[PDB]
Amino acid sequence: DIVLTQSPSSLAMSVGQKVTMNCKSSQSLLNNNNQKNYLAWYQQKPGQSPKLLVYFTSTRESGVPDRFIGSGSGTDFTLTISSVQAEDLALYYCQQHYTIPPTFGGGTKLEIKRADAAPTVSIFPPSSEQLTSGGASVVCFLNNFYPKDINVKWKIDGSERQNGVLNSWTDQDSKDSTYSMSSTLTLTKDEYERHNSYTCEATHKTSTSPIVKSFNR
Amino acid sequence: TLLNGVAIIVGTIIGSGIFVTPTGVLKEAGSPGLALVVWAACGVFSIVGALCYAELGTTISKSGGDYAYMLEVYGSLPAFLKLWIELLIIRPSSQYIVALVFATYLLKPLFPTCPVPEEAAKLVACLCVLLLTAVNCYSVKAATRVQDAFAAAKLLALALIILLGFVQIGKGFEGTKLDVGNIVLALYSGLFAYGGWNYLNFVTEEMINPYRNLPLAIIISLPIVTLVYVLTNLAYFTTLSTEQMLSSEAVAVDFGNYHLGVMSWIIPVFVGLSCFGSVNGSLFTSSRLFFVGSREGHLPSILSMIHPQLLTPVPSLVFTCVMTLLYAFSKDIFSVINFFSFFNWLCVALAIIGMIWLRHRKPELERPIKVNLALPVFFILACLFLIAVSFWKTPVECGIGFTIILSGLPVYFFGVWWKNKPKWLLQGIFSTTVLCQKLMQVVPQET
Amino acid sequence: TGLSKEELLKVAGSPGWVRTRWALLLLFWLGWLGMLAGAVVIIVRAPRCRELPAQKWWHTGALYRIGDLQAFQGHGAGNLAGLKGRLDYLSSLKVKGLVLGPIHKNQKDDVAQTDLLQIDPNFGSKEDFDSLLQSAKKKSIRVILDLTPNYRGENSWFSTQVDTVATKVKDALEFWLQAGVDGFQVRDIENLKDASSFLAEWQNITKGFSEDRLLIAGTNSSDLQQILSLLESNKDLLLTSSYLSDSGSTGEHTKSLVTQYLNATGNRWCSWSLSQARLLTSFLPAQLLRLYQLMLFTLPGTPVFSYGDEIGLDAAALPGQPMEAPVMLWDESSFPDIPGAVSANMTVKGQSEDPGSLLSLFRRLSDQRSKERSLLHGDFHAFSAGPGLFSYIRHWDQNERFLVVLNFGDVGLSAGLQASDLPASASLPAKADLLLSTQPGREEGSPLELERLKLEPHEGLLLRFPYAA
Amino acid sequence: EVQLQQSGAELVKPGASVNLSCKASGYTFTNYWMHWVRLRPGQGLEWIGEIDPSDSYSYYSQNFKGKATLTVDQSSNTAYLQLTSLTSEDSAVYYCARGRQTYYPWFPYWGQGTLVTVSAAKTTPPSDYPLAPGSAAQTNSMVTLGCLVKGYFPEPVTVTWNSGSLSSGVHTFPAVLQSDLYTLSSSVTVPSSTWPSETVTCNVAHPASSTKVDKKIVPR
Ligand SMILES: *[C@@H]1O[C@H](CO)[C@@H](O)[C@H](O)[C@H]1NC(C)=O
Ligand SMILES: *[C@@H]1O[C@H](CO)[C@@H](O)[C@H](O)[C@H]1NC(C)=O
Ligand SMILES: *[C@@H]1O[C@H](CO)[C@@H](O)[C@H](O)[C@H]1NC(C)=O
Ligand SMILES: *[C@@H]1O[C@H](CO)[C@@H](O)[C@H](O)[C@H]1NC(C)=O
Repeated sequence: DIVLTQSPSSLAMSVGQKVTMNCKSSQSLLNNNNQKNYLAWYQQKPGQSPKLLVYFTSTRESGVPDRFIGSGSGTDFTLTISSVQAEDLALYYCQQHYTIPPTFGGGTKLEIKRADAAPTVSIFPPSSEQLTSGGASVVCFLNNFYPKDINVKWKIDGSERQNGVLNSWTDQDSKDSTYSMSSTLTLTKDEYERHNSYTCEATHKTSTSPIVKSFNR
Repeated sequence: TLLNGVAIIVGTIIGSGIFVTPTGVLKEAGSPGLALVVWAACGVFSIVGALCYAELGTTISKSGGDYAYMLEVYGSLPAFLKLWIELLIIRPSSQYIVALVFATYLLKPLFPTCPVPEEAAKLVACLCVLLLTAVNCYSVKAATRVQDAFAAAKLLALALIILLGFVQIGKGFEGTKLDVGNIVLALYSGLFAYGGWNYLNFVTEEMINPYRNLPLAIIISLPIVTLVYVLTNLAYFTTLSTEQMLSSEAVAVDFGNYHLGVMSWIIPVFVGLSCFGSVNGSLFTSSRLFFVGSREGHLPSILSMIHPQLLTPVPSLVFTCVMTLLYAFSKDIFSVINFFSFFNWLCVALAIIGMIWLRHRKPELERPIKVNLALPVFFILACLFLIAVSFWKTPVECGIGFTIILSGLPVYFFGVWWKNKPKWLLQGIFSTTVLCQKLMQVVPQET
Repeated sequence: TGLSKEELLKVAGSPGWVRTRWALLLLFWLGWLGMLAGAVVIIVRAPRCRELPAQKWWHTGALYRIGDLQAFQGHGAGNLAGLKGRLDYLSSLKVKGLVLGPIHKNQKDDVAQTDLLQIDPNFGSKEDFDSLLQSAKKKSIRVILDLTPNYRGENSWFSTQVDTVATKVKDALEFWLQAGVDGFQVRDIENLKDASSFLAEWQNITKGFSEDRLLIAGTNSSDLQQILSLLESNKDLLLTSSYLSDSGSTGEHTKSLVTQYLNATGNRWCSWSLSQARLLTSFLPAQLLRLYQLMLFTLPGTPVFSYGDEIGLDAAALPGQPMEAPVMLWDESSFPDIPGAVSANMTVKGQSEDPGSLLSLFRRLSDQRSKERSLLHGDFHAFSAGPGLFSYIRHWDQNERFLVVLNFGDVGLSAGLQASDLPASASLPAKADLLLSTQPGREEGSPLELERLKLEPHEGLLLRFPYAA
Repeated sequence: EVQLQQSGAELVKPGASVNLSCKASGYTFTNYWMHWVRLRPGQGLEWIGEIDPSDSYSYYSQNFKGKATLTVDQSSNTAYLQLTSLTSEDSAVYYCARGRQTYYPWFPYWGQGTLVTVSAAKTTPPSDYPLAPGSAAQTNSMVTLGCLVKGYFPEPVTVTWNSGSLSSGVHTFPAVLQSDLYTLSSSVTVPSSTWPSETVTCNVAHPASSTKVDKKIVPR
């Protein structure tokens, strides 16, 4: 089969700027008889299906904004976005259609750069219903920050906790280009009973000092 | 007289291979023009071969064929390896090939278009070899009459093809392959039809008296054979397409089906009978080698023996026969022709090399015929050319054949050279021998 | 050595060895009659050969039409004695046939001054015609003559008094058969009133002369039903038509046009052709010309080409010349009216040398269709081998079997043949010998793995494979 | 409109077969071939094969030949991909796609994917636990609310707030897998006037065990 190398794997760029994906095929996809080049680009936004952008290297599909320009021939092919919008963060895949079965690139993750912002930090005491289970889960939400890099300290009556802590980041929000992150600590009921004061504190590159939230049961 | 000598040698050389091998040379030469040139080249090679055998057949003169010469030139192991090759490769494979052409032609009118079923061709080949083994065991007085008759059918079928070819012209080319590899397999296929001269050519010296007249019988006769072979191929090429002649295992039946209308009762019958004659001939004339090979002490004593009420050499026939019947395990007729040809020409190489080494080692040994050295020094190289190409053009056939040759070295040591002394072994050999003697009712010949 | 005669004559004690040797001698004849019975069983239960159909000469390979003697030659040499010169080319094409576009004395739209029997003297004399026709016989090219009456006019049968025109033909066929032509073409039969009846009469006249002569009708039609109606009453008529012409212009319809027509006619004889007169390149775009020549040489039936199909001649490529009759390009001289416009690769001379050329494909295929019993009159089984592919096997009872694989769609396949639902008699092998491809860069002669084969866009393949019992 | 749709989720015990199904609408179903494409996590799209609804011929990539099996049902415009011998590394999302031209492979129309998880661990309905700020909640102008979803299986659980009405300012964090059960949490922010005054619910929904639950976020 044909193989399509794609690069770069990540392309972090700022709103308004021009950007370029490269796709590189292990054979030519020019059809000599017809003088067009068989390639397509699909955008796949987080949590949705692939959408076709261009095919035969350049032909925009209907319902595609005219900022997507595809170009190239032979084996060097490029999808370019003339002026990136916040709505454009996605993985982009190139596909050949010069043979069936077709084959695809491993895809370029476009990411957005914005002015850095500190997290809104909130902490939630365990749900009174959950306390029936013999366990309890304490949850700390860090909302609407940039960039992605962050860390969290859990403190419990002042003692630092590093067992049974979990984290999950959102994909970057297409309206505002911010990340958000959830942090979770799970306890037995008797482990939540024996200690009084629970603290979540978050260190992010926008502040020297950590941001703090806490509660006393 | 010389004119009646030629009528003995031409009828000896013409054989049955001419009904197999047109398809063989055409498959390898690609297109008719080069096939006719190969037929001529095989003629010319046979002229050079025959005159070298006119020399060996009058200088050494010992009876029994090539083995009788090997006893003088080499003795010992190489003499046994000639006998072993000739009884396990050459005389079996050339019988099976002619028994199988018999079978395909006898069957082909039941299968006019589609190829005749191999499982039936091989049974009918075997039914022919067994029936003619039984007839040679029951009566030399009968099997001689069976040889006397069908020599007529050989020439009748072959002349009929030519006269039909002439009326085809009366009413009425490129050489598309040229690989040295293939042209050696074309030469093997074409040379097979001439393959009589190394066995029997000396017979004519018992009726053509002057030693210089034996070369004249050769030099007149082998152009006559070459003419007949070229004319029969022209009879096919003026009637049939290349794309027909490569499709049919029995090409003269295709030609007979075109011209005759009465086709079933003519070419299948007359060619069939010629091959029934040629299988019979190869059985009848086999005994000579067993008698000689056991008299000169290379071959087990039982294979000398004869059934005294009928004077027929029963254990030699039954061994000949069962070797022929094992070639039913081979795949394809041109596989076996390649196999036969390799060892046949490798044996002729050892003979003619031998003749020059003997002319060097023992000069002026009273030779009634002495050919110009310029003939053998081309001919030896021609034998080597065929062999040397064939090692790599057809490896697997040579591999199993050299496996047969190397399996001769144990039985040479055990049977002849080491002379293993244990009395239990000798009584076992004796017990095995008398069992066969009692079970076939056979006795030694008069020493 | 061993036990001697003088001992053995008393060791043969009758209760042992004599009874034993009787038993073995009977066992041999019992066993050999066993092997005779074995062989006779095999010969009785082995499958018998299908009989060959008796094939008319036009089954045995391509016809070839010469609509204007002048345009095929260049002027001055545009006469029948000129044509007598060219048959060595035609013999190179292996064309079992010829069709000389009308040579009779026609005056444009004049019913009375037109004769179908006297030749138009521009082309020579009957003494030339016979000289040609005898040469063609000598070289195994049968010759058909085209008798369509008003061939210099607009409407080929004239507008009026059609029964007099049919009467001209009825007389003409007899004369020219007596002169020794092998058959007749007539054209434009949609412009002939009561067409089917006149074809029936003329066919009767022709076959009533001899069984080895034919009438090739031809119509401008592309309607399957109209065609099937002309072929209903007449059963050994070749009827060329525009039916395959409307191909979809990336081949897409062809699998279906072809297999509907075979099905509808009930697998009788056919004549495949993109038209009654015009060139392949009048209809095909030039990427398909190789692909259609691979197909026209391998469907059941007698293919028909116009002159220069074998070189991909095109009326448009050298402007000004009529689409009726483009000048055939033998060598770079051949169209001197705009010198330097002819490239070498456009000409017979320029192709004849090159194994990649169109004419090297035509010559090669023409061989196969005229020699191989399977292409000559085998059965035909289409099957679904792949997304674009029109794919089908030609076979006959036990001879070589030929699989054709035409990739009509513009996208290559990358994952083999993957045959659904082959007839159980005709199953595909694991591997098969590439006899030729429409494209360069293939290992011709070599066996291919059908489950891992790779067709390029528009690559057609001809694979050859042996039988299985 | 052209619209392909598919079931949301399937669980498969290793080695077993599965049927994934794709119902077309909005076009003449026999005119266009149907393709199946898969997306292994973090490893790029891969195309299985395609099927022609007009005669059930189907053509497959070398990697799937005999492992997959496409059929079709012209009476409902449905295409079906059977998959067989499924290993853990055949866990993926499977997408049904339609061509533009009749069988040529570029894919303007895709169904929303069927998430196929291959695991011996059993289906486990979710436990939902609402999160409210507690102390000093109303001291700020905007207030965050949350919904922990715990110990559920398989992967796809959906959250929307107030039946999709609060589609603005929602963050739902990817699921974390623990002891062969998933954990996920969802969050929303509203005016401090709204939350004690109005209904707020996480409308948690789980395709693979049919449970739908609307926990109200009540103050401590
Ligand atoms: C036409 O020929 C057929 C025989 O092929 C015959 O039955 C029929 O009567 C003929 N009719 C005429 C009018 O010649
Ligand atoms: C065929 O002939 C008919 C009748 O004259 C005419 O109406 C029609 O347009 C023609 N079609 C073509 C393709 O020549
Ligand atoms: C055409 O082919 C189909 C194939 O199933 C067959 O059923 C039908 O009888 C054939 N003939 C006609 C005239 O439709
Ligand atoms: C023939 O050669 C010319 C000149 O190089 C080239 O432009 C053209 O594409 C070739 N093919 C044909 C059919 O003209």
